[PDB]
Amino acid sequence: EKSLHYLYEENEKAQIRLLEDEVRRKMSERNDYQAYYYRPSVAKYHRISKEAADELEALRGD
Amino acid sequence: FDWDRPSYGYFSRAKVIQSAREAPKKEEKVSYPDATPGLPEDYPKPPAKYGSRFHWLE
Repeated sequence: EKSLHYLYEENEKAQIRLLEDEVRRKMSERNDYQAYYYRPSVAKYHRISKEAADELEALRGD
Repeated sequence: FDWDRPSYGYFSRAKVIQSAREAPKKEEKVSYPDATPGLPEDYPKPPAKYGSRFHWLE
């Protein structure tokens, strides 16, 4: 019964390993999810520069 | 014509008018219904099933 329990645990670990390999392959195929296989491109600096350029329109004067 | 000449900087200030023409449109936010979904902050985190699932571990 100890070998039966260890075989059941190792078999379930094998199925979860195969399923996470499939999930990681489908995630790297499409680059969909935000955890792995995702390059975070941010426009924070573009919005900061646009806000600064909008702020310096008020500063234009004499 | 009985007209008064304005000051030196009368025409270089900001002009406020009551324009009859309606403003065209407010800048609407672009809708992206299928973005990249992250893990939410309200998502529960139970412990992992058989741990790390590495070689000889958990």
